[PDB]
Parts: sequence; structure tokens; C-alpha cells
Amino acid sequence: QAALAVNISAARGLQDVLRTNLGPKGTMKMLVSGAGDIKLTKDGNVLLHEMQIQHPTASLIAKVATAQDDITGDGTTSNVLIIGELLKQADLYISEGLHPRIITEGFEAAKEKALQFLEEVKVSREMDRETLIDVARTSLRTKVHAELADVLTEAVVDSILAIKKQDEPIDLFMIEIMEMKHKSETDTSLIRGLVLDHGARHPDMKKRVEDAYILTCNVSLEYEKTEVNSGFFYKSAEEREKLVKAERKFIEDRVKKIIELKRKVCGDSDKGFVVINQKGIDPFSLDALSKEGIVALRRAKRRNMERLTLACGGVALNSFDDLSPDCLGHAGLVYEYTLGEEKFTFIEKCNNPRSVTLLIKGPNKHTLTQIKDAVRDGLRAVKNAIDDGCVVPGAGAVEVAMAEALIKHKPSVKGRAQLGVQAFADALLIIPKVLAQNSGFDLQETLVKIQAEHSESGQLVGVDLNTGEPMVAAEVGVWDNYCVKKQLLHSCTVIATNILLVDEIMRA
Amino acid sequence: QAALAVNISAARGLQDVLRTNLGPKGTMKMLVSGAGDIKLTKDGNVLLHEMQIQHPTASLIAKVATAQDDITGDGTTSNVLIIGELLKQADLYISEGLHPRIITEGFEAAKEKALQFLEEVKVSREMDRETLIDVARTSLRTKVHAELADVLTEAVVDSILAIKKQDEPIDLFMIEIMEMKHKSETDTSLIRGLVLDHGARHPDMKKRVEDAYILTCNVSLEYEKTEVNSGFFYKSAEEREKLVKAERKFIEDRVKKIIELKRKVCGDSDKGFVVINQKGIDPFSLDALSKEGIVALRRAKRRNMERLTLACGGVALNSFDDLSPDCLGHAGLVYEYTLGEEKFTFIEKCNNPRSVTLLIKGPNKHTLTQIKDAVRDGLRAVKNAIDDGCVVPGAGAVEVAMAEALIKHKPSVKGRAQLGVQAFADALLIIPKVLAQNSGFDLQETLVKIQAEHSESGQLVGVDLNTGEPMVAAEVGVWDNYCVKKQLLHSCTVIATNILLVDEIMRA
Amino acid sequence: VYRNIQACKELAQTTRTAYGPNGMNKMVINHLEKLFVTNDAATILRELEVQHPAAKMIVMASHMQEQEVGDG
Amino acid sequence: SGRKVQSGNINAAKTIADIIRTCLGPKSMMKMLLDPMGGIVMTNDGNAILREIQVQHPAAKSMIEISRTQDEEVGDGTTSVIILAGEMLSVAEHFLEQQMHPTVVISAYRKALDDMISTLKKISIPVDISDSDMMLNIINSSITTKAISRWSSLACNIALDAVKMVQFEENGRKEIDIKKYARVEKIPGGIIEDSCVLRGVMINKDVTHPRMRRYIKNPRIVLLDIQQLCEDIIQLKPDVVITEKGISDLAQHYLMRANITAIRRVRKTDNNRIARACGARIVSRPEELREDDVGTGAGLLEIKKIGDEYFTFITDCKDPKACTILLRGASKEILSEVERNLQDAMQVCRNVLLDPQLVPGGGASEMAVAHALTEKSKAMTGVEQWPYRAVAQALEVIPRTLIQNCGASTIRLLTSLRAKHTQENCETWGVNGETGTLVDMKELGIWEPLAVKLQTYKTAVETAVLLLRIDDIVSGH
Ligand SMILES: Nc1ncnc2c1ncn2[C@@H]1O[C@H](COP(=O)(O)OP(=O)(O)O)[C@@H](O)[C@H]1O
Ligand SMILES: Nc1ncnc2c1ncn2[C@@H]1O[C@H](COP(=O)(O)OP(=O)(O)O)[C@@H](O)[C@H]1O
Ligand SMILES: Nc1ncnc2c1ncn2[C@@H]1O[C@H](COP(=O)(O)OP(=O)(O)O)[C@@H](O)[C@H]1O
Ligand SMILES: Nc1ncnc2c1ncn2[C@@H]1O[C@H](COP(=O)(O)OP(=O)(O)O)[C@@H](O)[C@H]1O
Repeated sequence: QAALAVNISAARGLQDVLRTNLGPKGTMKMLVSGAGDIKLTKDGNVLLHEMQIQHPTASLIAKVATAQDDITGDGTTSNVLIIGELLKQADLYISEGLHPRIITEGFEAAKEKALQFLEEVKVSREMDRETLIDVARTSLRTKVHAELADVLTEAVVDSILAIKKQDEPIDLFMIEIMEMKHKSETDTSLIRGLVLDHGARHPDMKKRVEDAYILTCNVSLEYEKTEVNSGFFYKSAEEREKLVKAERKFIEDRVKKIIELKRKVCGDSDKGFVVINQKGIDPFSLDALSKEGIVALRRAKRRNMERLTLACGGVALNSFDDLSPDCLGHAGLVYEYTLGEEKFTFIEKCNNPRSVTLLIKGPNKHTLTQIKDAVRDGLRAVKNAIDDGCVVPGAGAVEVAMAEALIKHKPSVKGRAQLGVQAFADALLIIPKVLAQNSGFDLQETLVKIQAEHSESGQLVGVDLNTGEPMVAAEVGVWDNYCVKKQLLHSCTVIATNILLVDEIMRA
Repeated sequence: QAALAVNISAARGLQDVLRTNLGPKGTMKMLVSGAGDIKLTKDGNVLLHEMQIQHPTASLIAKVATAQDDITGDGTTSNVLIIGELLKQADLYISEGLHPRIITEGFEAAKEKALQFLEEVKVSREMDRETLIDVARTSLRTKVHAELADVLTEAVVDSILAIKKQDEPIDLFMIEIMEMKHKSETDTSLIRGLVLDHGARHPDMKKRVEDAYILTCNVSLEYEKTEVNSGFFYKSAEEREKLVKAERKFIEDRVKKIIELKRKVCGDSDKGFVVINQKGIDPFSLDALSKEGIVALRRAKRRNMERLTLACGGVALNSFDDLSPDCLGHAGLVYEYTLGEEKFTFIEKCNNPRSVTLLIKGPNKHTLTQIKDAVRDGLRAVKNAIDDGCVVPGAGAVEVAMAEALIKHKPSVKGRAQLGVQAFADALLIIPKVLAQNSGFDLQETLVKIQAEHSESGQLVGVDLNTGEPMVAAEVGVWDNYCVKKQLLHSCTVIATNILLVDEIMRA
Repeated sequence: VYRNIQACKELAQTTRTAYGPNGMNKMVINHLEKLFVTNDAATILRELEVQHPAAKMIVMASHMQEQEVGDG
Repeated sequence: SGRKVQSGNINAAKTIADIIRTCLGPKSMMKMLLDPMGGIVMTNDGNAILREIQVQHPAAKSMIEISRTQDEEVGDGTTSVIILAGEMLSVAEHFLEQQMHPTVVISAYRKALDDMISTLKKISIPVDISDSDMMLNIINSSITTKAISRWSSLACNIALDAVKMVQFEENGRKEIDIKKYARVEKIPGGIIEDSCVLRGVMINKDVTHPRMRRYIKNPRIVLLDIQQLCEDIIQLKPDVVITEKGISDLAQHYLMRANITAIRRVRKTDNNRIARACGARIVSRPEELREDDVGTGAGLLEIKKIGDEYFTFITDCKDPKACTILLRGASKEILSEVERNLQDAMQVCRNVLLDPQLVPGGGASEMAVAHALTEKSKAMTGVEQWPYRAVAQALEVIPRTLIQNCGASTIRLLTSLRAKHTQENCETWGVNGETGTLVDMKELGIWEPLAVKLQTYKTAVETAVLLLRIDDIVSGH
């Protein structure tokens, strides 16, 4: 009776808060924390995961929405707008009776009709470079500046078309985003193979490695000593004075094992023996072995070594010795690059060059984070477009045609479910409206123009976010993902039903 | 800037107050006075004259509605409901900017389309007793108890049919209604010709007289040879004695003229001439007149002379010295009815077969006023129906047809005026909705069934307020008036656009 | 509508106990502040100046009942 | 005091009765729970909301406990009891106020319940046992409309074996049954279709070192809790002995010398089911030793490791009263529903053995019994007949809430149902729970177990008389 009204008000408030974010031309919000550090972002997922919401059921909506749509690429803010509009439209009929179950039946029937419509509208144009360009641009211009997105589209699309050779979509490890703080943010490219965070204390050991062999195996040039005896150095410090010694024999054992490894699998000072340590190493043994042609470094994280297993090769055990070099692999180039003060090791052209890392040079922390999120979103969107193989006309093209199909589907359903279907259509109509409003033009001017021209066009058609003119998104380059639409519709219907079925609230 | 929210909320509250009044099964409302007087009524014509109206613009709406209804006086509640719904629907689109002027343009276009559509759904046939029975039933069941309307419709249709002169319409004073204080309602009959308000109940009065004649006198016992009446000048010696003999001769001098006037027409007053006086008459002259059948009475209202001038013939001028036989008005059959306390002069077969009087009878005014208002507006509606040559289907059948016509006229309009006509059409559905609500059935379900039936069948399906089912609304004789609908279409639009165009209320 | 029903119910309950031969007597103080003892329902109701209009309707209906039946 | 205490009790009863009156049926509304920290949970189950809600009135606590204890007794119907009790107390409102003592009300309610039992036993259409077609019809009637819509076959077969592997012919003909001796194994892994039934209990534990014999053609399992007992077991030489003590390698060879295979670190949850499956007797006191020390256990054993973990397979038991229903799948989010569904199916089989009947669902049984009482009341006399009619009238609460949480207007539908039902002699017309329209239940294929209906009505009447018997609550605060 009134719990429904409370939920409606909370959902409308959340929708109104998230109104001015949809679309590339939409403005962006900024997040402030108690510490003082601020984040500047526009993506709905991070906004809902970071906002401090007052109303409880609004927090419910945000949490469940993020949880469900983590599976698909994005569309979070569009989903929130559609569910808010659904609730408002249902309220305009509930306020005069209209028991929520009938509205639920109408919603489910409209969902079925919209699913069939989307199935028969989806366009299966064969994949090429140009379509990937268009998808990357559409998915990137909605998270970062215009020209920055234009620069980043080429990098992301080239990386993704490189990845696509496996004929199966895989992600996470195979694409790595490195972060650094060069002033020139315009520098953004891709590096094949691996890029290591940093190296060790080596004065011009190998540099241009060219051909190399990778064994790693967490070398022990600074093998752990026996420092821990009882708490700390007590009056009985002879343990931490002498027992801490005699472990240099481990370091010399590793040195000699690498010695015959190098002059067994190489036979010359060339062909850099690439090894890594998970902790620091002593410069003495390090440069003594590097002067023999061994590429030894230190202080690397795990993710790089697991990537080395699949992209370079070689086992990795901290406690080890010389063993079968069968696991060892080869690298085309292990050249090291330094920008200003910190060293980057470019492990590229290696065996299985499928693994590729992405390079950005953001000036400060928040721009770096926004760039990382934008490139991740673009990668996910293009991967989904690869997987479905059938892109769909965006810019509100599918939504308006879906609304028209639902309206023409009104007499098909009996009972009072027609009211639910009509409300569902009017709610799905929100997306082009929000696009036009965020762009700056009048709401209903653009909406009426688009509907009127789509009446005779037959083909799908969107909105140009530069003049308000209707535009055929198919021929321009605006594209969305089939799976995104599927998951959005399904989750939207589910959450709308769940909220509408509530009757009363009590404490606990 | 958007300060019209208060106006629109007041209009919505006024609509809510006047809701639950349409249809024969509407909910009656009781009006309490400051002194404690209680009035029972349902018609909005009087219901918009409450003791208080609260909000100012709500009072403005009532003022204009009760100013514009007097042309027809049958759709005040319908008009207010339509205004509330129009404003609410316009609010649904004014919330997102959308300056009201374009909404007014849409309203104008929708009004033009609706007036154009009115010309076909109307049916124009010849009207006779059985056809007017349906009109009287429809216009009466909504303002009185159901059973009483059954006997009153037949009592009014015959009266109006008999008093229809020609193509020229009726006069307001041509029909007069009289009441009494009988304990039992005892149906309601009809009397042709004039009915006396009050007379002299002297036992020698004559009741059954045929071929009579009538004359009106002002004063006959106060001033000699003068028509002025005032207190006797006791201080004046000449005046006191002159008026004492004027108490005797000022009546008899013209009484002899009256008796010779009637006796030359018929020996010893065979025709039984009748006379009426503005005030009382001398008891001796009263007996002298009653002996000859002259029948001297009193209390002649200022309108009886004019009414009998066109009904009983002649001129009932109060000037005395009649002399020539030209002021007398023939009374074919004068009958004196004295039901209970008051005596009434039934002048049958007078010099008019028109100007009848009703015999409405019932308990104390608490309900007799409702009965008289119901018969009054039923007479008004039947007068309009017999005036115009066309009638329209009722029970909201026409409203759904207008809604469909406006919806199918949507693409022909350009710009946001399409949205304006859409809002107007959606607001037009209030009549079936409020009828279903008042009848007790589900609001939206009944309209869903009605629209489903009307979609396939060109017949203007209506609502049956006993089962909540679609009904043809033509053969059932649920016809409503036509001119009322035509005037309502203009009168709703003008006030709607006027209120929607207001801005920045000022404290003058 | 429930307020009118409550008013009529209270008015009926006031004079219900006086029904039949075993009616309780009533302490009746008129407008001019005079002692008066009786059990007749019409006497107290004709003295009861109730305020709710629904009560007015029911009492005037009772008055019409007394008009031509004289009791009940 | 006086009437005020009973009024408070029954008002607290009505509040928690109608707090969830909408929560039953196939179109149940979903309730809204928030704790005072911002945590939010969306619930559709009456038991969960009644558990999480906090109330202080003793009457409300008592009825909540009544519902909770009735939950395990029968399963389904856990909310209809609360609704019925609340409605009966709400109609007893009007008789408590007119100054009649609660004793006559209790007498009338008991007479009404006595009529209830007979009327239910009359109109219930008979149903056979283990026949596949109407058994699956029952499965659709009760188990479905939940998250096992696309996996009903596994629940069907598990229930079909379960109703046959817990048979107890103790004091009659299989009328005794239990729901806790079934060796259920809910192990995640693989497709959900990996579930299967195996005759005889099986144990998640086995010998640490499998260098030894476990399976013998005549497993004489003996329960047991120092080698003195080890070589005193030789009194009959059972092949396998189940104990709860650790066994060493030398102790294991001592067992081999004793021709026994003991087990270690096994809980009573396995031991009792082993005893039920094998039908043995436990004895350890030296003076208690006799010819009855060892009872023959299962008929076979097997050594097998399923899912990279060591199990004990007691297959082909002497008594098929504690068998194994293996269950493998993705996770447990589907299998709790399977557990409650198999519990319901075992109850259905048990009552069909007791009273092979299925009362019509969808309020048809409620309408039939209400009509029976409202026609029987016309003959019998006494002031006690007012509660007798009141309970029957208030029993109409199930169809009214069913129609209410469907969209359709309850009043018109209820009047149409009753008016049709009176003229109908043996029709038992009900209301569709999904569309809110009148339909004969035999056509719609919906039915309800007789035992659960009897338990619900009897528990509701008993709760009503218990809450109307209380005359005061004051013993402190
Ligand atoms: N260049 C463009 N012109 C018009 N519409 C666009 C353009 N780029 C993106 N869009 C629209 O933006 C929508 C996605 O934006 P948004 O929902 O804010 O991002 P997210 O998917 O992260 O929630 C898509 O539905 C698409 O139609
Ligand atoms: N028998 C009937 N069945 C259905 N509707 C009726 C019937 N009689 C009258 N009506 C409805 O009553 C309405 C007119 O009453 P209304 O306009 O409310 O009078 P007013 O406005 O003067 O109070 C018409 O629209 C007509 O549809
Ligand atoms: N001796 C009696 N036994 C039973 N009932 C009686 C007796 N005398 C009168 N009555 C009842 O009392 C009723 C009328 O009493 P009451 O309400 O006090 O006055 P009124 O006659 O104005 O209604 C009658 O209906 C009658 O049935
Ligand atoms: N699909 C359906 N159609 C009609 N009635 C149903 C349907 N499903 C359940 N019911 C009725 O609802 C009643 C309550 O059952 P249910 O709500 O499933 O469990 P609980 O009794 O624990 O709330 C049953 O008596 C049954 O007759």
C-alpha cells in the first residue's frame, strides 16, 4: 500500500541521480572519499559500487544490478533507467488498484515479445577490422575524452584482433594493462609477449638480448638466511651472528648451477639466460653471472611468472638446483627500456606470442584509473561482439523499434496484461530520451522526430548526438552487443517484478 | 518557474471530490449548512455551490463550470472529471520541461478532430414517446432514487410531448411546478393550465364549474374608487367614514357589473364566472359572489395574471371599472382541488392546451428539493433532445469512439501536438473509468473489455452498470444528450488551456 | 462513511436499554435545568439534541414513524 | 484483566496471522525485511519471515513455535495453519465481546473439528500407490512451481526409490516410515544427473590403509565402542565389526587374527544408519555376552573410491530400510528443494498407505467442508451453534487469500464459488491459483495429501482452543 510507494520513490531517486551519465556526450560525475582523494568517472558499474547510498532499497537495487550485469559487458546505467521508468509507469496504473500480478504478467509477455523482436532484428554482418573499429569507438567514447578515446581505439582494436587468432575468446592473463606515470599521456601502444615491472642492480649487463632462454625458477642469489631464532637479536646473538652465515653456500650453489646451465644450453656468452627472483638479489653474484651473459633480475610478482610459464616457459620453484632444461623456452627479444628513472624489461617476440600487454602513460592516478577502466570496457565489448558475431544498431535504434513492436503486439495478449505491455514499451522508450536530453536537445522534439521518421523508414534508426537529427546507426558505425541487450532485458524484468511484488515492510 | 503545481493539485482534488457521482448508481452527497440544514444531492450543477471550496483556483474552476453549464446543465461532473484528467495527463509531460504552449496546440487539434468526429457517431431519427422515455430515464436516474425515476419519467414525457407547441422551443415560464406537504410521496401526476397558489376556503365556494370566465382584482375593500391599499386614516374624519362605506360599496358597485356581465352571457350565471383577488374580500360580498358561483378568492401572486393571460385568455389587469366584456378570460373547466389543507384552482380546457403544471408530491423538503431538481433537469434534457434532431449513444460509448478516432488521427498531426492530442484522447477515457468505479466493478478491466469489443465491431459499445460488461448501448436506450456533449468539448478545452497557460501566481 | 455509522450506532445504543416493559429510567435535564425521570424513548430523543447529520436523518425518520403509527 | 487479556492475546495472534496472509499460493507476494543496519533481504517464504521477525507478546511467540514445530511434522501447509488460526480467533472476537464464557466456545470448536475430520475423510477422492501416472501428477501438483521445473525427473526417481527404501513393518503393514534413515549423499561435482540410488547405507569413511579385506559375502556387522575385547569377539567371529577407536598396524593385524575389520573416527550419524541398515545389536559388557551378541548384518560389501575420496559401500543390505540415495551436481542450491520434495513425497506415500486419498486443492476441499458444516449446523441446536457456524465461515480464508494474491476480486469469485458449490452435489469445484478463475480440480489436476490436511485442521483448532483457554498472562512484566 505504502511500501510500494517508498520503493518507487527510492528507485526514481536513483534513476534521477544516474540520468546525466548515459551516452558519450553525457556529463561525468566525481567521487569524494573521507580521506580526501577523489575519483572522476562516468561508468555506471563503478558509480554504483562506489556511491554511498542513503535509502536501503536503493542500495539493494544497486547491489543486485551490479551483481547481475557483471556477467555481461556494460549497460548498467541504461538498466537502472529502464527499471526506474518501468516502476514509474507501473505506479501510474497501481495508484488506481491494478494488483501488481497483472502488471507482472504484462511485463513478462512484453519481455517475451521483445526477446523475439531482438532475435529477428540482430544483424550478423561478418567481422572485419572496420566493424571492430566502430565497436571500439562506441564502447570507448562513453568513458573518456573524445580524442583520447580515438587514440586508444586503434591500440585496443589491434590488440584484440591479435588475440582473436585462437578462435576462442579468452581474457584476463592474455591481455595485461601496465601502469606508469609519464607526463605525455598521448603515448599508448601495445607490446607483445610480456613486460616486467622492473629489474635489478646491473650496469649494462646485456641490454639488447636478442635470442634468449627463459628458466626463471626463482633464483636464490639472496637465499633466505636463518635470522629468525628467538624473536630478535638477544644477548645470545651468536645464533644471528654465525648461523646467519654459512648460507652463502646456497647462493654459490645457485651461481654454479646457472653457470653450467648457461654453458650447457648456450655454449657462448650470447643467448641471454633469462632468470628471475621473487625477492632481492646480491649485486655481486648478479653481475658476476650477468658478465657471463646471463639475464638475471629480481623482485617480480607472481602474475608475470605464471604468464612466463605459458608465454616463455620454464618451471619455478624457490628451492631448487640444476635440473632438466626441457621446461626452458626461447624469447625473440628481452630488451630493457628505461623512461627517466625506472626500468622496463620488454620480453617480446617470444614463443607463443599470443600473450600481449597494453601500454599507457597516464599523467596522474585518476586519469590512469579512468583510462584503465575505459580500455577494459572496450576490450570486453569488442570480445562480446566477437563472440555473438551479430552486432545490433545502437543509439536507441533497437529500443524504439522494440517499443513499436510491443505496441503493435498489444491486442495479442488478453486480460489486463496489455497495460503492463504498454508500460513496458513506454519504459524501454527511455533510452533515446536520455540520449537526447544528455546531448542537450529537447526531449520530445528528438523523440517525436525519431519515431516519425522510423514509422516509414522500416530500418532501424538512432539519434545523432551533434544536431538532434535522426540517424541510421547501422550505416554510421554505432553498435552494441547482443548479449548485453539479452542480459539487460532479462535482469530488468526480473528486478522490476521483484520490486513490484512487495507489499509491506517490517523491521528485523 | 513551475508554480502551476498548486493549481493542478487543486484541480485534482476537486476532481476527487466530485468523483463517485456519475451514473444512476453514483454515491449521493449530503450538504450541511452552518445553521444545521441538511441537503441531499448528486448533481454537480448545485454541488459546485458548496458552503466552502477551500482552494482559490478550485473555486475559479467551479465558477467557470457553473457559468458555462447553464446552456445545457447536464455534464458539470463530467466536465470537472475531464478537466482533472486533462491536467494530470498534461502534467505527465510538463514534468520534463516541454513548455505548455505546444500542449495547448495539441489540445486545439484534438478538439477540432473530436468535433469533426462527433458528426458521424450521432444518430438522427424521428423522436416519439418510447424514444423520449429512454432520454428521460437516462437524464433522471442520475439525479434521483432509481424506483422514483420509473414513475417520474412517464409523468414527464407525456407532459413535454403534450406541451411541445411546434419547432419553436419551450419557454421557462411555460412550465410551472407546484408542491405540497403530503406525508406520502404518492407518485406524481400532471395538471393542464394554471394552478392557484392559495385561495379562500369558504364553504360556499364552487368546485365543479364548466365554461367559466376569470377576472383579477387588486383591492376592493380599502379605498373608494382607488386601487391603493394602506392603513386607514383614523385621524382623518372624512377618510375614516369614506373607507367604512368603501368596505361595503367599493365592492358591490363592480359586483353588479360582474353579475350583469356573466348573466348576459348566461342566465343566472349558468357558465359560472370565476374571480380572483390579490387580497382578501368582504365576507358579505364573498357570500354574494359565492351564491352566484363567482367564487371570490385571495392571494393572487404577481405571476398568475401573466400565466393565465396566455393560458386562461383575456387580460387580468388589476385596474377596476371593467365595463366592456374584454378583460374576462374563458375557463372551459375550472375545478377546485383542496388536497389536505391548500385549495388549488385547476383551470382545464382554458384558452390554451399548453402551460401544464406538475403534481410532484413527497415528504419534507430534505428530499423534495432533490426530486424537484431531478424533474427540472430531466425536463431541460428532454427539451434539448426534442429541440435538436439528433441523439448520441450514452454509457461512455461515444467517448471510446472519440478516443479511437483521436488515436488514429495521431500521425496526421505534426510535432509535439501529436503528444497533445494523445494526452487529450487519454484523458477522454475518464467517463467509462469513473462509471466502472461508481458501479463497483474493476476500473481498468471494464474499459479493457469495452475497448476490446469496440475494436472489432464498429458499434459504439457501452457499459452496463449492473454487470460490468460491454453492451451495444443503442438498443438498451441509454442515449444521452448531444448538444451537451458538443458544448462540453469546447468548455473543457478552454478552461484546460487557460489553466495550463498560467504562470507566477501573484499576491495582488 | 464509518463516522456516520458510529454516530448512529451510539445514538441507538443510548436508547436501546429502554426497549420493552423493562426499560431503565432516564435522568432528563431539560434546557431550563429541571429534573425529569422517564423511560420513553421518544421523550429522551426529542430531548436529545444530537449533532451528527446521520443522527439527524435517523431521528427524523423515527419522528415520521411516530407521525402515523404513534409508537414503535 | 477480564476480557482484556484474551483480547490482547487474540489481537497479537491476528497481527502475525495476517502479516503473511498473502504469502501462500503459486502467486505469492514477496515480503520486505530490513535489519537496523541497512542490510536488505527479499523473502517469499512464511517460515523465514516468521523466524526473522521479532515479537514480544507471549501468544504470538506460542503460535510461531506451533508453526515451527508443525513445519518438521508435515512440511507443507506451514502457513495455512497460521492463517486458519488467526481467522478463527478473529471471528471469535465477536463472541468474546458478547459475554459468553470461553468454555462453550471450546466445546463448539471441538465439535466442529470432530465434524471436520469426518467430512474430510468423506469427500477425499481415493488415490492408489506407486502407480507412475498420478504419482507424477502429484509431483506436478506439489513439487513443481519451484526451481526444479527443468529437473523434475531426478526428484521423481529419488522420491520413488525413497518411498520404498524406508519401509517399516514394525507393528502393522508398512504404515511406519521415517525420513532420517535415508543415506543421502549431497556431494557437489559433475552434472546434476549423476545422482543415483544404491540399496544399503554407505559411509564416507573407510580404512586409512586399504591393504586389507573389506568385502565379504556375508557381512555380519557388529556395533562396538586393549585387545581383550578384540579376542573376546571370537565368541561368534563376525567378519566385520564397526567401532569408534583408532586402529594401529599391529592392531590391524590383531583384527585380522580376530577375523574383524574395525573402523575409526566414525560419528554416530553413520553408526545409527549402519545399525538400521544391517539390523545388528551392540554389546560390550563381558557379563552381557550371550548367543544374541552378534546379529547378521548386510548381504554384501564393496570397496570403491568415487570422486577421489575413500568411501565404504554397504550394498545389498539384509533390511532395505536404510539405503543410499547418491546426489551429485553443481552445488546445493537445487538439492535442498530436492530434500524437502522427497520428504513431502515420502509423507504422501505414507499417508496413502494410511489413507489412500487426495483432497481437492485450490480451496475446493475448504468449500466442501464449509458447506458440510453450514448445512449440518441448521439441524443441531443450542447457543453453541454460533461458533460452530463461525469456524466454518472463517475457514473460507484460504480461497479468499488465493484470489486476493491473484488480481481477481475475492468477493465476486467467492460468491460464485460458494453459490455454485452448494447446488453442486459432489463436484468440489475450486479456483485456479495462477489465473484466479473457477475450475474443477479433477480437470486442473491439483490435489493435496490427506494427512497434512488433517494435521493442519487439527493443529489450527487446537491452537485456537489453547489461545482461548488462557485466562491471564501476568506473572511479572
Ligand atoms: N557515438 C554514439 N552515438 C549515439 N549513441 C551512442 C554513441 N556511443 C554510445 N552510444 C550509446 O550509449 C549506450 C551505452 O552507454 P552507457 O549505458 O552510458 O554505458 P554503459 O554500457 O557502461 O552503461 C549505448 O546503448 C549506445 O546506444
Ligand atoms: N442507465 C444508464 N446506464 C449507464 N450510464 C448511464 C445511465 N443513465 C445515465 N448514464 C450516464 O450518466 C451520465 C450523465 O450524468 P452526469 O453527466 O454526471 O450528470 P451531471 O453532470 O449533470 O451530474 C452520462 O454520461 C451517461 O453515460
Ligand atoms: N409483556 C410483554 N412481554 C414481552 N414483550 C412485550 C410485552 N409488552 C410489550 N412488549 C414488547 O415491547 C415492544 C415495544 O416496547 P417499546 O420499544 O418500549 O415502546 P414502543 O411501543 O414505542 O416501541 C413491543 O414490540 C412488544 O413486543
Ligand atoms: N497452482 C495452484 N493452483 C491452485 N491452488 C494452488 C496451486 N498451488 C498451490 N495451491 C494451493 O495453495 C495451498 C497452500 O500451498 P502452498 O502455498 O504451496 O504451501 P503452504 O501451504 O506451505 O503455503 C494448497 O492448499 C494448494 O491447494
